[PDB]
Amino acid sequence: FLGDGGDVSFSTRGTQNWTVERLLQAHRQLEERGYVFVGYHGTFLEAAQSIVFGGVRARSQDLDAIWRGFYIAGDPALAYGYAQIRNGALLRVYVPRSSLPGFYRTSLTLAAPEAAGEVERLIGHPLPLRLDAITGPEEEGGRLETILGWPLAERTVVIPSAIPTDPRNVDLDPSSIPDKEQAISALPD
Amino acid sequence: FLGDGGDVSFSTRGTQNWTVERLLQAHRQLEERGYVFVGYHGTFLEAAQSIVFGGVRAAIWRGFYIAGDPALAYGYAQDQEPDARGRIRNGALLRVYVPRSSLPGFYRTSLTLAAPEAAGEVERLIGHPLPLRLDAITGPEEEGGRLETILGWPLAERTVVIPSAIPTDPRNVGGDLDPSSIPDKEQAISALPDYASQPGKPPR
Amino acid sequence: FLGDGGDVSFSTRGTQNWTVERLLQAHRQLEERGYVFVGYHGTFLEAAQSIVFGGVRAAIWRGFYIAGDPALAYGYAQDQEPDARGRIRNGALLRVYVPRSSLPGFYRTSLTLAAPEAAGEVERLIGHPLPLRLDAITGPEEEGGRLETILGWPLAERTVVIPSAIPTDPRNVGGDLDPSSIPDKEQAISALPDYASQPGKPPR
Amino acid sequence: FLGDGGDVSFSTRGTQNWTVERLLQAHRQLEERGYVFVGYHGTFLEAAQSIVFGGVRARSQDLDAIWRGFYIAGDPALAYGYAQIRNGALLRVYVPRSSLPGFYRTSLTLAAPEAAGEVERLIGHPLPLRLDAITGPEEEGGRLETILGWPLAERTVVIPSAIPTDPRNVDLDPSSIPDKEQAISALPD
Ligand SMILES: Nc1ncnc2c1ncn2[C@@H]1O[C@H](COP(=O)(O)O)[C@@H](O)[C@H]1O
Ligand SMILES: Nc1ncnc2c1ncn2[C@@H]1O[C@H](COP(=O)(O)O)[C@@H](O)[C@H]1O
Ligand SMILES: NC(=O)c1cccnc1
Ligand SMILES: NC(=O)c1cccnc1
Ligand SMILES: NC(=O)c1cccnc1
Ligand SMILES: NC(=O)c1cccnc1
Repeated sequence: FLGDGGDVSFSTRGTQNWTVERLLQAHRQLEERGYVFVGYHGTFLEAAQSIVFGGVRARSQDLDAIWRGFYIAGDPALAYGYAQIRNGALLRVYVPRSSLPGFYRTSLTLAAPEAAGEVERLIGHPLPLRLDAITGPEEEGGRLETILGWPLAERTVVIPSAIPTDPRNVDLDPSSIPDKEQAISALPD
Repeated sequence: FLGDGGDVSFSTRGTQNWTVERLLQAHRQLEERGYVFVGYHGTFLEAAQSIVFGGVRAAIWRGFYIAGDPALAYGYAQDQEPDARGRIRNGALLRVYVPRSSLPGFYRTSLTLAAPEAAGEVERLIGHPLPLRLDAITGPEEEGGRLETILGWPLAERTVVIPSAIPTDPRNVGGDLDPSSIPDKEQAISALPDYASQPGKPPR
Repeated sequence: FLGDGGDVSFSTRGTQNWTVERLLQAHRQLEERGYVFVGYHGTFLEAAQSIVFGGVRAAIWRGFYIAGDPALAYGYAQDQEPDARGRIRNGALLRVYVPRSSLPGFYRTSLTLAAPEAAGEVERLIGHPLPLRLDAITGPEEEGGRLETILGWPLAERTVVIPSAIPTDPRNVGGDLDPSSIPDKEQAISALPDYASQPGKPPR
Repeated sequence: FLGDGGDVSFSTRGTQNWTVERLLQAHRQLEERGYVFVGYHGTFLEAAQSIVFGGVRARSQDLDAIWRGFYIAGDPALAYGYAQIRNGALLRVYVPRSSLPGFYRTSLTLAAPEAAGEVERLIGHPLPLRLDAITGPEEEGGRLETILGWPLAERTVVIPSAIPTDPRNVDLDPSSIPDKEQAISALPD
């Protein structure tokens, strides 16, 4: 999914060997196989390492936590809110375009007790999310953050973003987001 | 993924807590969410148990093999060697599901994937050098005539596999599949998609 | 052969007086008498009408072609040339039945019947030089990957063919088969027999 | 179905190029394809010609005659009762071994009004016979003659018998029936 070229490597120095060029190619390949970008996921260096080269996996703990899921965000401004004291990495998250019917939206804010009831009505099954995703407001850096049920989360293809992080700003600077990626990043649900 | 109730388990006598009625529910639920069935996969009890509750985790031809015809998958639904305890007992058939959106990367050839020219023919449809990525290729099995499908590992690790309601016979390990032993309701829900035999033309 | 009631007829809009319910009855009746389903056959309205009410009447490869996968037979369920009146309109799919006792003469190869070595390979299973007599051979279609079956004329003229409940689309002549358009109840009754891939060993 | 060798030809002189040898081979082939011998059918020369080289076909007339069928008989003694004034031929009739479940037997004699009701009970549908066959007594040269519904009749494979006919005896002489064929000719139903 990386395309070709060198070895993508996360560093505080910056994601090694990753160009918006590479981005456009690996995005086009995914689009040709039915995948659609649903937002960003900001995390720290070795966690980025794991996800990209190992895949999104759940944690054999807390199996029944009601709001368990993999969080992402439409605007990297919000995603950017996540990274290590010492500098993280931003990733773009893809799902097959077919699962989009299972993405719901609510105005209540997620992971709060009064949203549980409403969210189960949308999802049509008691939580936690299974192959669903739910978006509701409650970001800060912007409203709107999305939770992916882990079964969906683990079947997404994840790749580095071209938006970089700064060891001085640990919010997000507009000027740093490549305009080519600005284009790639429109949203479905 | 597996519906309403009891905890499913793989036994030489049958899959515990699975019934066709439960399969119908599981299937509807997966369809309701964008999944389409593309075949059966046959294995031994242990591989079955973990794939179903651990998922499909992973050479030019490296991939995961499935089969649209349960009869072909049923030939692998057994221990092929005595195991730890010296047994060779039946296995189970699993049903494999992938997103409907992925269907454009499923091709079909009349070459046996062994045929000298298979590779370039497969790369020609796939559109990139081998291994299969989020692709799949269905062709006849050499020496048999039946069609076997190989999913590329990237695609395979992203499937949803649930148990089949078709039982393997323990009083007949190695046996052929009695067609009458397939539940009509399972037969009814197992049509397959039309794979492309010509290369991938770019989406809209 | 075709069940209870009305007189069946082939129309561009559909087969008149055929319903899945009627197909279930016809099928049960044929099964009750030793017939087993081995495939679909697609043609134009006129050939359809007469085969169904006149029977299958008749080179190394001379035979009657059928297909287990309705999608493949559906590609021939149309006029391939304008006809007398300059039309090219849809056709019909028929379901072909043969006696269960004849199944021992049904073989399977991974060679395309076109392949240079197909002939001897086919004669090797069949057990006599070509043409197929009361035999049949199923192999991949060249250029496609799907399996096509050829019954030998002697066998073919002794089949029982009834209408399928799968409609061909008149607003889409040449179209591919929407899988959803197959009645589940027809899908449910269309499993196929296991053909031999090894030569005929003599009966008891 | 003739095997190989020359050209089988019916003649008052006798069936040209047909040996019990040929018979055994063409019988073994049929047996290897699931066919089973159900009796004989005696008819005249050009009718034998038609059936063997053209196939058993019905006649587009009398479509609803209640007792319509193709008659055969277990013993050629009875079948022998049929041939032209001027000399016929005997044929052996084969059906797939799977249709045998649809062969019924009654004690009443067929093609008589009191058998209609009973026969429909056996056959399980109003006459005429469809893919059924019904055997009942009423031969003379022996009892027992069998009627084949035409749909079954037309899907039988028919071949010459080795028992010949005599232009002096137009009954059947025991001595004339080859003992090899005597063996081939056991009966199912
Ligand atoms: N391989 C992984 N798959 C998914 N999330 C992971 C993984 N490795 C690191 N992470 C991070 O772990 C958090 C997810 O774990 P959980 O605490 O169960 O939500 C997020 O911060 C992820 O960025
Ligand atoms: N090709 C034919 N198929 C069946 N029976 C025929 C045929 N040609 C001659 N026959 C004779 O015709 C009688 C059958 O015709 P039907 O009068 O309708 O019973 C029998 O004597 C048959 O021997
Ligand atoms: N960890 C993240 O990137 C994230 C993004 C949005 C909402 N919650 C968490
Ligand atoms: N294990 C299987 O079901 C199988 C099917 C087709 C080819 N190879 C293996
Ligand atoms: N007419 C048909 O259905 C057909 C099927 C397979 C091969 N050739 C023709
Ligand atoms: N025509 C015949 O050979 C025949 C044989 C037995 C009973 N009725 C007719």
